[PDB]
Amino acid sequence: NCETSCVQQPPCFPLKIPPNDPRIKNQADCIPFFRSCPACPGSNITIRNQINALTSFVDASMVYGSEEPLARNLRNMSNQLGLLAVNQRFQDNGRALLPFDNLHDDPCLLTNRSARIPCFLAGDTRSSEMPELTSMHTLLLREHNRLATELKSLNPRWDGERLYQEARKIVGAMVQIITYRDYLPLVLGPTAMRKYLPTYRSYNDSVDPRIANVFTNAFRYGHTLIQPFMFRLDNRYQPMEPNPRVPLSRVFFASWRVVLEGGIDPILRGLMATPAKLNRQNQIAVDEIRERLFEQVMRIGLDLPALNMQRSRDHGLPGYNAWRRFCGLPQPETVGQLGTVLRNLKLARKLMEQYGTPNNIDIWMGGVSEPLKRKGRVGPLLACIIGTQFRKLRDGDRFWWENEGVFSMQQRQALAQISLPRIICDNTGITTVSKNNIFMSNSYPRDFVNCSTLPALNLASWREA
Amino acid sequence: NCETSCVQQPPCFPLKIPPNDPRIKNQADCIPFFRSCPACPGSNITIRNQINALTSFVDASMVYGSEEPLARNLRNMSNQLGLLAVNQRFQDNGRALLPFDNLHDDPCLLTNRSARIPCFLAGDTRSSEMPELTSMHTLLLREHNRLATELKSLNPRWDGERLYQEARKIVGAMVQIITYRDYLPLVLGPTAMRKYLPTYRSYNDSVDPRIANVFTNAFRYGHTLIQPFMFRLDNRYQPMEPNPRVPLSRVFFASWRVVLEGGIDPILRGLMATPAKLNRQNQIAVDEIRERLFEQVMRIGLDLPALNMQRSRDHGLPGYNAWRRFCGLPQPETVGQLGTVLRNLKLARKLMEQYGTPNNIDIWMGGVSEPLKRKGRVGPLLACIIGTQFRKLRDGDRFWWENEGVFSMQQRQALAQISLPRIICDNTGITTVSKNNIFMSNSYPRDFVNCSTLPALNLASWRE
Amino acid sequence: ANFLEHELSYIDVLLDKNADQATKDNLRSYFADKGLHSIKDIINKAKQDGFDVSKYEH
Amino acid sequence: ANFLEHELSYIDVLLDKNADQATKDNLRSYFADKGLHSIKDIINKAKQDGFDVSKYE
Amino acid sequence: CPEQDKYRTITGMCNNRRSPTLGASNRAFVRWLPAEYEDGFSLPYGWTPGVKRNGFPVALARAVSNEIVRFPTDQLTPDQERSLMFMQWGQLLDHDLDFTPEPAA
Amino acid sequence: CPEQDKYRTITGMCNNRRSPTLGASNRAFVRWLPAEYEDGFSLPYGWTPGVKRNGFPVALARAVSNEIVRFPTDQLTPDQERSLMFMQWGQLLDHDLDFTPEPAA
Ligand SMILES: *[C@@H]1O[C@H](CO[C@@H]2O[C@@H](C)[C@@H](O)[C@@H](O)[C@@H]2O)[C@@H](O[C@@H]2O[C@H](CO)[C@@H](O[C@@H]3O[C@H](CO[C@H]4O[C@H](CO)[C@@H](O)[C@H](O)[C@@H]4O)[C@@H](O)[C@H](O)[C@@H]3O)[C@H](O)[C@H]2NC(C)=O)[C@H](O)[C@H]1NC(C)=O
Ligand SMILES: *[C@@H]1O[C@H](CO[C@@H]2O[C@@H](C)[C@@H](O)[C@@H](O)[C@@H]2O)[C@@H](O[C@@H]2O[C@H](CO)[C@@H](O[C@@H]3O[C@H](CO[C@H]4O[C@H](CO)[C@@H](O)[C@H](O)[C@@H]4O)[C@@H](O)[C@H](O)[C@@H]3O)[C@H](O)[C@H]2NC(C)=O)[C@H](O)[C@H]1NC(C)=O
Ligand code: HEM
Ligand code: HEM
Ligand SMILES: *[C@@H]1O[C@H](CO)[C@@H](O)[C@H](O)[C@H]1NC(C)=O
Ligand SMILES: *[C@@H]1O[C@H](CO)[C@@H](O)[C@H](O)[C@H]1NC(C)=O
Ligand SMILES: *[C@@H]1O[C@H](CO)[C@@H](O)[C@H](O)[C@H]1NC(C)=O
Ligand SMILES: *[C@@H]1O[C@H](CO)[C@@H](O)[C@H](O)[C@H]1NC(C)=O
Ligand SMILES: N#C[Se-]
Ligand SMILES: N#C[Se-]
Ligand SMILES: N#C[Se-]
Ligand SMILES: N#C[Se-]
Ligand SMILES: N#C[Se-]
Ligand SMILES: N#C[Se-]
Ligand SMILES: N#C[Se-]
Ligand SMILES: N#C[Se-]
Ligand SMILES: N#C[Se-]
Ligand SMILES: N#C[Se-]
Ligand SMILES: N#C[Se-]
Ligand SMILES: N#C[Se-]
Ligand SMILES: N#C[Se-]
Ligand SMILES: N#C[Se-]
Ligand SMILES: N#C[Se-]
Ligand SMILES: N#C[Se-]
Ligand SMILES: N#C[Se-]
Ligand SMILES: N#C[Se-]
Ligand SMILES: N#C[Se-]
Ligand SMILES: N#C[Se-]
Ligand SMILES: N#C[Se-]
Ligand SMILES: N#C[Se-]
Ligand SMILES: N#C[Se-]
Ligand SMILES: N#C[Se-]
Ligand SMILES: N#C[Se-]
Ligand SMILES: N#C[Se-]
Ligand SMILES: N#C[Se-]
Ligand SMILES: N#C[Se-]
Ligand SMILES: N#C[Se-]
Ligand SMILES: N#C[Se-]
Ligand SMILES: N#C[Se-]
Ligand SMILES: N#C[Se-]
Ligand SMILES: [Ca+2]
Ligand SMILES: [Ca+2]
Repeated sequence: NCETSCVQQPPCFPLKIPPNDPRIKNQADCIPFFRSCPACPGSNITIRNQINALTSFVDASMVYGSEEPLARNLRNMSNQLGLLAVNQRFQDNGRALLPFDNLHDDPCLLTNRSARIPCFLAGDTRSSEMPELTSMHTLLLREHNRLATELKSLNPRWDGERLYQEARKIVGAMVQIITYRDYLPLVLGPTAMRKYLPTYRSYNDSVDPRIANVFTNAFRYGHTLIQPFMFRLDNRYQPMEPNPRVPLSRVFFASWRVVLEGGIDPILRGLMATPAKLNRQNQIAVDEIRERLFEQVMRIGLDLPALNMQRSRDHGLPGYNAWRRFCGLPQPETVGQLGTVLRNLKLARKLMEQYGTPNNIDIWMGGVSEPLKRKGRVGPLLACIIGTQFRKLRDGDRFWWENEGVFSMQQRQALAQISLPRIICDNTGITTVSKNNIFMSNSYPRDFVNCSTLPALNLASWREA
Repeated sequence: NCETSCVQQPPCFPLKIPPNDPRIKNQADCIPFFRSCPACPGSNITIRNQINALTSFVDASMVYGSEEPLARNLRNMSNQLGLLAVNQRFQDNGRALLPFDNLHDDPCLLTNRSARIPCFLAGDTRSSEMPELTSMHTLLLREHNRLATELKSLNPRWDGERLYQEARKIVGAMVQIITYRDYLPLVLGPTAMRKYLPTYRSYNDSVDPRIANVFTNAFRYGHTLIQPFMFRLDNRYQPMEPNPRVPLSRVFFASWRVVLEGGIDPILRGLMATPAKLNRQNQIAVDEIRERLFEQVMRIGLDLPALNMQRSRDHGLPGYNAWRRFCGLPQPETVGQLGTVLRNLKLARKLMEQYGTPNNIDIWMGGVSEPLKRKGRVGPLLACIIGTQFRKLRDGDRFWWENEGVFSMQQRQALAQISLPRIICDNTGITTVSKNNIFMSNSYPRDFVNCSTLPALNLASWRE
Repeated sequence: ANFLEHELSYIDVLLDKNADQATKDNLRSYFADKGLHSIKDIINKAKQDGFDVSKYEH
Repeated sequence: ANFLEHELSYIDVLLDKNADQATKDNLRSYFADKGLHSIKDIINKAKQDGFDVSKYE
Repeated sequence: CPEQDKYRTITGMCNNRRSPTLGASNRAFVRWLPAEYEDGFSLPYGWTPGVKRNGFPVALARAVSNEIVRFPTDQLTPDQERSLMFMQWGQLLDHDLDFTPEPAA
Repeated sequence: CPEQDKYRTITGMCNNRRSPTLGASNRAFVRWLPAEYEDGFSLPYGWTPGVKRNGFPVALARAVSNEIVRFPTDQLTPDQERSLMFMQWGQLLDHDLDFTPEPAA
């Protein structure tokens, strides 16, 4: 139905095509869209609401899975070493790749037909969507097995269950540290970080840790960071010939590229030594996602920004001004007031031409339109929403890594040494990595150091007598 | 079947009986209880929640109904006078009674069987539950018809629809004014009233006006105010013979008493000139509702306090301390701390004996245990919940009587003269009524005035 | 809807030979909103829900 | 439901004569949670979900 | 929702134009806190014999009523500053605000 | 929920002991504001031809993309102070937090 039909019948909500579209000349066509599953299907009484299929917590559930059967399928159950399952047919210069998934309709197979490389199996279903994503999944798989290995050597009496859990808990903590120490400050900027993420006191069981429906749309700010190519670099950080710069419309679900075009190392180097796209008010999102999203595996190229806005309507999200008010920010009524708020009268004029009032601006569009907080990559609205979400995820998490009783004070001192560059050194053939904060460092060789200069994670306080 | 069985099978959650019960010696018995209807029935995925069948707004929907078919059935459709329907078999010394409802199992018929007087029909289904309530329903019915009549005389061109709506809008405003000017300050006391209900600015469309689940339980603080009798008084405010003091367990669903034992005037006088029960920590709720609730119309006498506590569990309400924290109040962990919070170590010890921690204390039980705010009849916890609810109902109501555009500035000046005593004067045979605030005034003759001393509602600004 | 006792008085108005023509239309329309489309529908509903309608029979 | 390619390696362990008896029972237990109660059930599930199982005779 | 109107609807629908069910009849209550059920999502505390609430036995409602609420009704204290009309307006007001449906027979 | 435990569950169940579904998988999102649907409870804005939102036509999402989002991709501004790894961590992290399911065809 909704993949090939342009008829608007439940559960399909196709995006209609305007006159004089620059790409889709056929106005009878549409962009496919399935409405998100309701929590209470068929109900006349309830106000429709969507479902989160994952654990809201920062617990590396994209590695381990969010359901018990998946979680056991991701494990290596042929021994007691506490390992995650790895690809049995392919390796990456001797290292683990993710196992292959068995999908009824596998999009990855459609990218390179001769190659016949299916999508990967991971804690989350989207691991194959970009090879850059896949590389990060693969990195964390390896880091689990590395930690489990090291702990086995440290504690020979530990069984597979104990090893897996202890490794899992460490990976969880590493995701939390990189997120809150390194990543979020560069999203929010210092003012908003101080405001929304003040110093951790302790676990608070009255903080609701659920993902808010609005966050599912607000946190798509990152679509403005996307670069129209996948960049691959050799061990000298030079272009890996023959295809150093692949258009993104040729990497979506392209699992074969990880397996057959040289593994994760060239992709990770590209991630480290290429800039993100800057979000600017006149350069919101690139045509590889706006015009060609998933065009290799589907009848038509999607528009990710358009999908975001359709999705906010699907989810019943209030418009820009209601979220400004929620956040305690002024609500502009007029084009002139919106000009002040956006520091951009021209963009204000465009938004009012489309929407008629700032009350009706879709949250993503409004969010990403705001000028960026100093040293952040979102404006005040998105910083409020994103900041509030992540505060709830920290303070309402009983297993937050700093919470009394989760780690010993020695394990905490050890975990504070972790960094994403170190993880890359420990699990790839890469010997030169981003310095500093990895998320700011972007230029080889200026921003790079030898792996030997970086402190490893010392697991000695996980020794058990 | 939850009414007869003690088996715990959906949708039944019967209250089990402790050992050494002062009434129910048989531990194999139970107090009946049906779980409230789920919003999403059958669901694995959703967190269960209950349904409000009424409009949250203070809009007199207990007079007019909350669904369109009932609203039509309550109206007099035989003319264009814009009236609510009245009883066609009985009157009260010449005045309107509520029409009778047609229930397939009518509990009111079971009170006095020889009398054969069924339950009344009103905007809300519980109008017959005690005759004092019925009297207030009847008063508002009359007030509507009186207003509709007066407006017809003022505006002869107005059709039935216009008359009904204009009267309805007035009655809505009168319920709002009585509630917020006279009633709620005596619940909350001055400090909490200022805190939770500061002076109205304007309608705010971002204030969610829904009833919160917890308010359905918290607002049952009023069960502590209930007296074990219905009091009836003659026109000299003396006992109305032969039965001036009926036990409550003989008035539940006793619609016949309104019809046949002399109408609403004796009941309203009793309401005006009798004190409420005080909630005290050692005297929380009376045995007429704790032991004999609805015993005339059911296999066993219910326990209204116990129902409240069972109902909060049915609704998945958090316990006392979670609500204290929500409200920004200290959360006592120990029996000593709970003693400080209650000014009552003995009650604290009893609560901890039953519940084990103040985290688990059921919201009603905890709420009504707290000492009362100065000049209020709830403690801080209930004051927060109740005050917060009523602020939302005011500020999130587009038809709030003070909101720009609902009434003219002249209609507002006129409505400000309304009072509940005036409404009683205008729609009963009573000529002497409570002074002051009706809700404080409780002693004849000290607290009473002649009806002629009270300012009427002037409808001149409704002319057209 | 169960038939209501006060709705018996409407059957009287519809039968009052000298009742206003518009007034009868008001009530005809009211019973039609319920799915009662004749006076036979009205009086048979009143029978089943408990009330005596033989007192009207012409 | 679907049999996963890496689970083919477990079929090898269950057939390895020299594989530890505890090791086989932990895999037998894993497949029992998925409704596969013999090695014949495991191999037949792998066949139906698309894998070459001809190497098991 | 009509862009202009003059009177309240009967159901309460359209009072709030941006979210028109808000305060309307036959809708779910809003929750001010997350719900607390025995099973997380459905079963009330006291449903399953032996299941504790937050580390403590669930107290029978009737037991709590017996030990806390019961008093000799001869001890009743009248309120000097409140009429019985004060309780009755509460109940009538309650009946403007909330009725929670149950199944019948 | 066990009274003592050492590791997270897989589902997130029992993280919050008083309300054990909170943050667990396969549960409804929390809403920070009331939902805004064309019909109050279900239908998205833009569903029914001619139905306005708050007195204004609903804009085709693709038109908003065309008029506001599109830009000549070769004029892209690189971010001097962010690596592409900064975007990639965001997507990976998002995949720790939320996946909203849709019906299978
Ligand atoms: C119209 O009314 C709304 C609603 O007002 C609330 O209810 C009424 C009855 C009164 O009690 C008010 O005092 C209430 O605020 C007002 O909007 C609210 O404004 C406040 C102040 O700007 C907003 O509070 C902010 O919220 C930010 C976001 O976090 C909040 O929500 C999260 C998620 O649940 C929660 O974890 C957190 O604790 C916050 O509550 C926060 O960053 C900031 O510090 C501050 O708390 C509030 O969110 C607004 N609510 C809504 C629904 O929009 C309007 O101001 C008012 N306007 C006028 C002119 O009166
Ligand atoms: C543990 O954390 C909770 C929750 O804290 C919130 O979220 C975390 C992530 C932080 O961001 C906090 O800033 C947030 O407040 C704390 O409990 C809360 O405490 C505050 C202050 O005491 C409570 O707020 C009060 O709320 C009263 C009731 O009205 C509120 O709700 C209605 C309806 O939703 C709304 O309309 C109104 O505007 C309010 O939001 C209000 O009368 C009073 O003035 C005050 O605002 C809040 O409600 C509490 N929430 C909960 C879930 O309990 C704890 O204090 C904290 N304890 C620690 C760290 O020890
Ligand atoms: C004569 C006076 C009163 C009663 C008789 C009476 C009885 C009940 C009953 C049976 C319930 C339901 C119990 C259950 O959980 O099954 C009930 C609930 C509510 N009350 Fe009661 N009540 C009388 C008097 C008052 C007064 C004075 C109140 C307030 C000031 C008051 C409040 C309420 C409320 C709000 C409810 C819940 C309503 C709902 O269905 O949502 N009552 N009462
Ligand atoms: C690297 C490439 C990225 C994509 C390709 C991609 C694509 C999507 C798609 C297709 C959706 C669903 C659209 C719809 O509504 O139908 C989507 C949603 C979400 N994004 Fe995407 N995204 C890519 C990259 C990022 C980055 C860098 C993000 C953030 C920093 C980011 C966020 C999100 C989020 C949170 C969602 C919603 C998830 C959910 O289902 O709850 N994405 N993205
Ligand atoms: C399990 O671990 C062993 C030892 O590392 C390895 O040879 C085997 O392939 C693994 N099985 C998986 C990952 O499915
Ligand atoms: C597809 O994969 C094949 C085999 O792995 C490879 O040689 C080829 O260059 C790839 N490119 C195509 C055809 O897109
Ligand atoms: C309708 O009003 C008229 C005039 O007041 C009266 O005679 C009649 O009894 C009323 N009928 C009902 C059902 O209230
Ligand atoms: C029952 O009702 C009749 C009215 O028909 C009345 O005479 C009688 O006194 C009532 N009985 C009681 C118990 O009061
Ligand atoms: N599901 C729907 Se429209
Ligand atoms: N190309 C363009 Se507008
Ligand atoms: N889902 C619900 Se209310
Ligand atoms: N080979 C494999 Se998964
Ligand atoms: N790239 C490819 Se087919
Ligand atoms: N990422 C995705 Se669909
Ligand atoms: N696994 C363990 Se304790
Ligand atoms: N350091 C940290 Se979150
Ligand atoms: N703290 C910071 Se950027
Ligand atoms: N593929 C490429 Se350039
Ligand atoms: N689509 C392709 Se090559
Ligand atoms: N979508 C597809 Se074909
Ligand atoms: N609001 C504003 Se300028
Ligand atoms: N438009 C803009 Se910049
Ligand atoms: N490094 C590895 Se597998
Ligand atoms: N309904 C129930 Se348990
Ligand atoms: N009031 C009652 Se049931
Ligand atoms: N205007 C009217 Se009813
Ligand atoms: N506030 C009042 Se009437
Ligand atoms: N005794 C009396 Se009212
Ligand atoms: N109950 C007491 Se003190
Ligand atoms: N004392 C105390 Se909370
Ligand atoms: N604090 C108190 Se009740
Ligand atoms: N024992 C007691 Se409450
Ligand atoms: N409080 C007193 Se008098
Ligand atoms: N209330 C008093 Se005094
Ligand atoms: N008698 C009557 Se409705
Ligand atoms: N109100 C509540 Se949970
Ligand atoms: N937990 C909840 Se709504
Ligand atoms: N979150 C929301 Se509406
Ligand atoms: N409106 C809502 Se949830
Ligand atoms: N391409 C463009 Se605007
Ligand atoms: Ca997670
Ligand atoms: Ca109402």
